[PDB]
Amino acid sequence: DIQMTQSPSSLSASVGDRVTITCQSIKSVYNNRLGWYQQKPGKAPKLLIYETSILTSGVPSRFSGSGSGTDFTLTISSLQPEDFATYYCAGGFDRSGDTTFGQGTKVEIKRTVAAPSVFIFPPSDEQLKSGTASVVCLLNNFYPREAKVQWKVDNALQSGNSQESVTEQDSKDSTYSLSSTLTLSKADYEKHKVYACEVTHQGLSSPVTKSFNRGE
Amino acid sequence: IQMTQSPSSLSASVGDRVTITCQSIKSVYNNRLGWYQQKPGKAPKLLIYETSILTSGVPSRFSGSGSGTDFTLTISSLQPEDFATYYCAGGFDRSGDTTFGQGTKVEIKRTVAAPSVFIFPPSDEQLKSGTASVVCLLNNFYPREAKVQWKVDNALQSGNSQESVTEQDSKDSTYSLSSTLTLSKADYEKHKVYACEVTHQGLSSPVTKSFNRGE
Amino acid sequence: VQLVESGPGLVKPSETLSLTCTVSRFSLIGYAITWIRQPPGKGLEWIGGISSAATTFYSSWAKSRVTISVDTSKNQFSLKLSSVTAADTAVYYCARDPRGYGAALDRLDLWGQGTLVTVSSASTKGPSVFPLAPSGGTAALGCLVKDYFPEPVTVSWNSGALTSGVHTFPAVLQSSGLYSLSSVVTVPSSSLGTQTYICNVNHKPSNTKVDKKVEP
Amino acid sequence: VQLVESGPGLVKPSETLSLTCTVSRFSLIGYAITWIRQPPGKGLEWIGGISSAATTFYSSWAKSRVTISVDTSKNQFSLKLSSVTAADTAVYYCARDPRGYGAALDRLDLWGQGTLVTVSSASTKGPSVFPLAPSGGTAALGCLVKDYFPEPVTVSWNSGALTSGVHTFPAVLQSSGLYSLSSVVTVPSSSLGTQTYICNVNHKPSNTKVDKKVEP
Amino acid sequence: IVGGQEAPRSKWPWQVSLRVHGPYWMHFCGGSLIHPQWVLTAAHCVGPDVKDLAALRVQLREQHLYYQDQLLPVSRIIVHPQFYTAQIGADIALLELEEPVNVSSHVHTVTLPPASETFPPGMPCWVTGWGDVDNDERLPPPFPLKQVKVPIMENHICDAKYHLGAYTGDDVRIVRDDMLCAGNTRRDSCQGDSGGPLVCKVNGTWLQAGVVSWGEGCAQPNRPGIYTRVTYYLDWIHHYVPK
Amino acid sequence: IVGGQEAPRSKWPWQVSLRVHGPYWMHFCGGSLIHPQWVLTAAHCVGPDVKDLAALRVQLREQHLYYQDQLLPVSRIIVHPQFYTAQIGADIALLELEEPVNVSSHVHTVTLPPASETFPPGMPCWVTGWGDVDNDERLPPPFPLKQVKVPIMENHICDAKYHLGAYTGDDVRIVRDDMLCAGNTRRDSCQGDSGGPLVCKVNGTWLQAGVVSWGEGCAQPNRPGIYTRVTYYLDWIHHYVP
Amino acid sequence: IVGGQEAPRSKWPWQVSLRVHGPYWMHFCGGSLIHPQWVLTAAHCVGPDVKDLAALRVQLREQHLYYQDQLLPVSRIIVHPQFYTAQIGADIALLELEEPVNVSSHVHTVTLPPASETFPPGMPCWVTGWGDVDNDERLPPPFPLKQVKVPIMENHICDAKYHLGAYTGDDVRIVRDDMLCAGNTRRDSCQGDSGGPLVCKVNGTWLQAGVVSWGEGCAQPNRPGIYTRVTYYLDWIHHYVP
Amino acid sequence: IVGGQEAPRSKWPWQVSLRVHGPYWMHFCGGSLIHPQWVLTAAHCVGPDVKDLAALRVQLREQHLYYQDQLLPVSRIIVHPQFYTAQIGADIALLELEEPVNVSSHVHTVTLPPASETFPPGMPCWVTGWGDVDNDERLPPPFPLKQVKVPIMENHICDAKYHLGAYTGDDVRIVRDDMLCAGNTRRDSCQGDSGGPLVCKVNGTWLQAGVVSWGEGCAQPNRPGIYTRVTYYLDWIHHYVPKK
Ligand SMILES: *C[C@@](*)(O)[C@H](CCCNC(N)=[NH2+])NC(=O)CNC(=O)[C@@H](N)CCC(=O)O
Ligand SMILES: *C[C@@](*)(O)[C@H](CCCNC(N)=[NH2+])NC(=O)CNC(=O)[C@@H](N)CCC(=O)O
Ligand SMILES: *C[C@@](*)(O)[C@H](CCCNC(N)=[NH2+])NC(=O)CNC(=O)[C@@H](N)CCC(=O)O
Ligand SMILES: *C[C@@](*)(O)[C@H](CCCNC(N)=[NH2+])NC(=O)CNC(=O)[C@@H](N)CCC(=O)O
Ligand SMILES: [Ca+2]
Ligand SMILES: [Ca+2]
Ligand SMILES: [Ca+2]
Repeated sequence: DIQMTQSPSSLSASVGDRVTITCQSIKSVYNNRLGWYQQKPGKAPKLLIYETSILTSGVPSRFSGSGSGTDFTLTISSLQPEDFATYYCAGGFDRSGDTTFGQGTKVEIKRTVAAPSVFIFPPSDEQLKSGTASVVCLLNNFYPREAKVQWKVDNALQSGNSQESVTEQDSKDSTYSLSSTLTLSKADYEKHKVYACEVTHQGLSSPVTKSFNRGE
Repeated sequence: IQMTQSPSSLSASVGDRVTITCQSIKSVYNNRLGWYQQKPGKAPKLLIYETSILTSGVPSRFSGSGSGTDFTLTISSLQPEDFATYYCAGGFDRSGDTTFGQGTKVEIKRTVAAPSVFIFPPSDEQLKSGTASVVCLLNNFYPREAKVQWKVDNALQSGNSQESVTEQDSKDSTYSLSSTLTLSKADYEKHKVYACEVTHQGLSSPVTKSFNRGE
Repeated sequence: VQLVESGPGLVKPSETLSLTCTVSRFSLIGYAITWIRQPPGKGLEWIGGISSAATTFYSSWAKSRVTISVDTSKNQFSLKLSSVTAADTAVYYCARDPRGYGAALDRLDLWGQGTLVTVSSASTKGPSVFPLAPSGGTAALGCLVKDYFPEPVTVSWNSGALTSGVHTFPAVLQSSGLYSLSSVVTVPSSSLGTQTYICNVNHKPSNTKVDKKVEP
Repeated sequence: VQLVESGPGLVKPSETLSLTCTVSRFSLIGYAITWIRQPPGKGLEWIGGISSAATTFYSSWAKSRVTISVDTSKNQFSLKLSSVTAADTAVYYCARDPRGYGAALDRLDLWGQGTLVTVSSASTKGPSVFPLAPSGGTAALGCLVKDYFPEPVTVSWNSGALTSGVHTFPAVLQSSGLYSLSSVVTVPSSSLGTQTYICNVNHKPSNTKVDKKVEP
Repeated sequence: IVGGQEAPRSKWPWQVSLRVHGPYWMHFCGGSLIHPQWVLTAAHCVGPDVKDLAALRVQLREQHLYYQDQLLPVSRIIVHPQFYTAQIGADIALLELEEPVNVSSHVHTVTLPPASETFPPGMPCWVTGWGDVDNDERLPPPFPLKQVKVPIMENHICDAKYHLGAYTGDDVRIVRDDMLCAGNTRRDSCQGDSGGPLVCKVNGTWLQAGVVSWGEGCAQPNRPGIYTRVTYYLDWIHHYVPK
Repeated sequence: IVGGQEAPRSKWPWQVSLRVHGPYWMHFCGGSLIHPQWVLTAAHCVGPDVKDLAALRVQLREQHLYYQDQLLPVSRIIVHPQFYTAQIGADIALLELEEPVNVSSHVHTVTLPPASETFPPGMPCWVTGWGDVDNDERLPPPFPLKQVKVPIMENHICDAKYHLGAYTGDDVRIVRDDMLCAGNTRRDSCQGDSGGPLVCKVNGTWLQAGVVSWGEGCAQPNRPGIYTRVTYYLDWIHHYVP
Repeated sequence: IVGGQEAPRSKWPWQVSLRVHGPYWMHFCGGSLIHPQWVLTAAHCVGPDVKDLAALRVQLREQHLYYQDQLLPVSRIIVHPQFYTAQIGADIALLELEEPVNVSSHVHTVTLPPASETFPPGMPCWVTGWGDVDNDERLPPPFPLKQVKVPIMENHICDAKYHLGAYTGDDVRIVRDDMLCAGNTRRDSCQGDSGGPLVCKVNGTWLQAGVVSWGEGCAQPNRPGIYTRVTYYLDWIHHYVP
Repeated sequence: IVGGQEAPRSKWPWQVSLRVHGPYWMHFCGGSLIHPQWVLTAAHCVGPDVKDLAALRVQLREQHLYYQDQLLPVSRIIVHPQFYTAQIGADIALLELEEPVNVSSHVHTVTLPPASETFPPGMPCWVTGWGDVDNDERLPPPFPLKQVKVPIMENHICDAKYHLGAYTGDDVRIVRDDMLCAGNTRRDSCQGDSGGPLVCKVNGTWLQAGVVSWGEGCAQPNRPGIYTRVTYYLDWIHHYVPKK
């Protein structure tokens, strides 16, 4: 269902930077029928620009649309932290069904390096009535997203059990929070005693280790 | 006939209910009591007027209550932006008996954050003229309460220092402090090791940042 | 003005998903409604639409297996997608073209909130909520919302009262084919034992509502 | 809607401070203007005001040495403060009572931007700008704005382009009777030598504008 | 004012104009200076709903509206507690001015009557205002203060006239005891005249007999203007206004 | 009608539209068919002043005004003798039609309540009309009959609400005993709805609880719509209507 | 339409009604279906200023406005390049519909004339629309389509009439060669009729002679209605319309 | 007048107010005293239709309308023969007063320009009137005479602006050679200002450059105020008005 190409597919820019997202097609757009959408995570897309250059009322002047025929451009003159979203162009080539959306462009904010706040949570005594145990390591508010979390149980390196999930970049401070969850059976959780997560990040001079003793 | 605000200053966490009371000995004329919010370097803003009426556009978290001699400004769920000095102002007659309250400074309480300590040696441009100015920077920390000590060839300094604090950040709720050591070009050449020892709550042991006058 | 998508959240494969778009505090007489879908993590895709003159237009794909209609009397628009596969698992949106076009995409001014439709042979399962108990200046605590199906799960704290410092992580799919999620919150290490902390978990697909008071 | 204070920023003692409150794109025929002052670091103090019926009301202090008037044909309000001392050094505000009262303070809806008036025998001096050179992940750099009079000084970076991480400190009065001030900024150490860092200092009292490029 | 002429500069020094904010401080009601700090008006002008005082100013006796304006602020609005609508009654209000008026030859107070005063027909009465010149007909620029000599009609006579060509039962009172009647099809007060005074000469002195309140249309057959009987509310006025 | 939707063709068969001569027989009030020869309306629609009957016609239940009109002549107007203004009370009137209507599935009468009926809060009530959609906002063409479910409020509660932000003394009654309250800021009747019915379902039957009378504005804060309590005037209605 | 009667359901199948968004899709001009994908209207209806197409819809031949509406979207507005004002001339425009209309017995196209056609006086001509019934007098509900037989007047005769009671020099042409005159003090088109057709029967076929353009008032002494002469712009119309 | 302030009592002594009978002699247009027996106005104020002179009066320079009126009768209306509508052009007219005005310090004539005068951009021009303060916004009581400094724009530049957001062909002229352009989105003349003067200072003297004619809206983007170029019609004006 691909007829329009957005470039880049994803970009990272600092606050105040000029941002240019291009939308291109092989067939020419019907009647300036080219619009730009902004989609903030877990929200319906917002119409920013319509009919190539017309700005939706209320939308900041930092957003502008330009181009004609087969080549179009969305411009963000001075990128703001709130401007983090996926941007979609959408065009019409005829009036009877030849309309598509572009690939999308994930716009990411680039900010000063921030070190995470590491926390550890032992599995609840209630959860240990059922067959499983869940150790939770939290990494609170940092930049960049790229971090390494290591789960060491009785100093042995673990591979094939932990799962991590990242929050979407904050609209305000542009950071990220990450949760790494270690999953073992009740049999395996009682088999060992010291549980810890060795966090390697750019914002940390040396890897931060947070632990607990099963019993205390 | 003046107005007493209580407390003179308060510190509260985000989401906390904040109550500032304004009280007078003479009773207010005709519900003539308004509340102002003054953010640093800005003109006061009218939030509440005629005791309880809210200015249009002002968030619903701001409410006004009271009558006669006792009034209250309430911030149901304190936000980081709500950091400001709040002043009540009342009228007792129509011909000049009106005052402002002493004001209340509202400050945000956030988790303890340690400063990023930096040191700056005098510039060669400033050095060419008669003076030398050494700058210690403490970046984005909480609470405001910190101690900066100036050490010259490992010797305690007194008098030649002046510090200045930024006003609390509207977004992250932290402070930044600059300590400046002012020395004569003659005395700056007399020493080699310049250090600013920083003692903060957020630091496990005092952080010392120095430079050897030579690179 | 509001647009609302309504329909079953879970559909078994080979079956037919049926959705309705409803238009509150406005009967859009001269307008057009189009249906758009968005696979999780993927981009926007056009399904089809109905014009101002009740004319249907369907995308390249679909066409054969899609039906869009209007019930002016009910202020409703329908979408019917036959022989569904896991490829149809997406967030379904209905949007308005203020020019009443039917086959446009470049000027979708009003949008619905979006409705998640999951195509699976799997049965609905309610979650088990576990406390992430607090152990200096900062105090972190949360809730582990383990083994539920399908998405979504809504996590609030103190019945909406606590919003600051709250981080409800995106759900991650486990080996079991079940979802697991964590909701954390940072509070002062003075407020504990004095303030009651309850995470309110709600799984609409299974009609489950769990309230879990977290303690040290 | 705007109220604008105008007048000399520096006044020698024993002289008379003359300020004007001008009211752009709005006729304030049925309104009242009151003058308020705020000593540096101290609180709000009422000077006096003029009613809807052109009636003057003056505070307890001042009464003797203050004169407030209206020029309806220019849409201006005057304030004249005779025999000034360093005790009169404050920020002067003009505000509107929408009830047109004249002696009110409880409903000052519109306010001016405020005007600093410094009462001193001292002459105006321009600042000397010095670089605070950067020194291993995120670097700090700034400008030392030394020996100037009176206040204020405006410090921007890269002509408005750099706003995040910028900290322009409050000025401190030195033994010399002049002001000193620092403006700092945190940037990634990686960006140094690739990014140009210029602080734009402006002292309006002396018509001084200095641009300094900070380098390692 | 329906019928009648433009008032001389001298006459009616107690006459005030009530103003409302907008593209200009527009006239909307009349009133009378009854004390250097008080203006007497109709409640329907400023009620029953509570009004923001920021939106109101008083203008003292001048010949034309807007030409030589000096708008005075109001500090308090006191509407009679028994007031809901004009036809129900108690259509009276007081405005306390933020500053007292220094009375002169052109600007001074009107005398209120004693309680014993009845104001019977024959009485030389005048009503003044800047309101409508006829039904749905505004006073044209330059907005001169208008005056009209109106004939006083007895309450029962007036009440009988009000019932002519009306379904309302004869036993059902329209013109209430707190009301007064004056006017005919040629001479009357109209919309925008409200709160304004109905003054009568009683033993060489002008006394305010009524306050412009209501009526069906303006100078309509069998519909004389209805005014608030000032005698009825003397005790209430004097609870606030110094004797 | 403020809030609410367009009524189905079936619903409210008793609904009438009062018409005034001019460039067209324009709608100005509503009313209800309470007998094949009688219409129940608001007195303020047709009074207190005596009206020329040449200037009035009645239109029976139809979906849209003016498209399928058959204007019926009125032979008599009976306004309650105690009526002067809406706020004073007795805002009720009867229109005797020159010809009796042939009742059917789409056009038939509404049941009046017993005197014992109180109409307490919770009652499922509906108000219907072709009047204003909001304050100073006319019903746009094609003029569909509108309906809105309105919540019944007790007289003292309503009376207390009417005093909020008013100079009127609390001891001074606004909402009178011949009146009934219904509506909120989202659901209400408006100008052009007067005379129209407020019907409630009481043990599976629709009874006309009230007659659209007055209110401060339309769907305003602390100002519910005021209706004439039909129970109060039953004896008067039945003096004329069989 | 000033004078004349309500059109029969059958007659004028090419008649369209242009709509504008607001509290409802209100009628503001008329036009004619000249092709299943094209409407012919007056430029002053849609110009000279560029219009947002979101704010415009076309309604095909129906007897009354707003009752049985099915609003059609417009994809393009083509205003004659020579157009600035009605009195200057070139008051002609084309609307391209987003979808082609399914032609029938009640909804079909009007024939345009050959260039050679002059439309002299005596010609049986009719003008149709939903516009004003008289000066500043709107068409009342139920909004029926109106028709009036108008007499054709020669351009010089009409221009001479336009100079009577006018300061404009006799040598200064008012009625231009791209214009056509029809009407009297009893029969005429009015505001809201613009864009609509002036059709004449020529050898058993209805040909659109003119487009409703301008005039001083409506059915005023010595002021006949002025229509755009369709023959004058045939080449332009046929550059776009098949 | 859109934008601008209230004129001082001294300024614009040539300014007249045209009145129409009704509940009062209401203001509807302006004009300028160009001779003690003649007033220069726009044709659209008084035409193209023939007007009853009983329904018209002229009011000489006063600060506010209606407060101190002395209405003067008109004996003749002379509308340019080429006038039909404002956009077509020749929107100029002359009113002959029944009595000659006794000229003074507050009430005197405006100088007409030589034919050679072009009125190029930069010139310091002013437009005056008692008309609308904004689109469909009347001048409120006490009706002060208003003044606004307007920037002169060249005809081709103005014509090009008038085509922006218009279907009209670029080759199709909107701003005609008998017209002049002045104003922006903040400063402009409006409805009721018509016939009023556009005066510019040329070598220390005020010359009437133009006569308020028309425009799309009032102070609208890319729509400057269009005035009748007085130079264009000098020969016609002087056929009736004594040269001096
Ligand atoms: C409030 C004030 O402007 C007017 C003036 C009183 C009318 N005077 C005479 N003589 N009729 N007061 C009112 O308008 C009070 N309400 C009424 O008079 C209503 N009965 C009807 C108003 C109308 O017909 O416009
Ligand atoms: C006569 C009838 O059409 C109207 C409608 C009643 C208003 N209904 C609700 N629910 N608010 N009745 C009146 O207009 C009776 N008089 C009044 O309502 C006045 N208090 C205000 C009239 C107005 O605002 O136009
Ligand atoms: C655009 C369309 O609705 C009208 C109708 C044409 C009038 N037909 C006859 N026979 N008079 N066209 C206009 O309004 C164009 N402008 C004018 O006609 C003006 N000369 C008169 C404007 C008026 O009196 O409203
Ligand atoms: C006749 C006179 O009072 C007005 C005022 C000129 C408007 N001035 C500026 N700068 N816009 N002249 C007209 O009204 C002539 N007609 C027009 O301008 C029309 N194009 C539009 C009128 C309107 O927008 O209402
Ligand atoms: Ca009336
Ligand atoms: Ca209303
Ligand atoms: Ca306009």
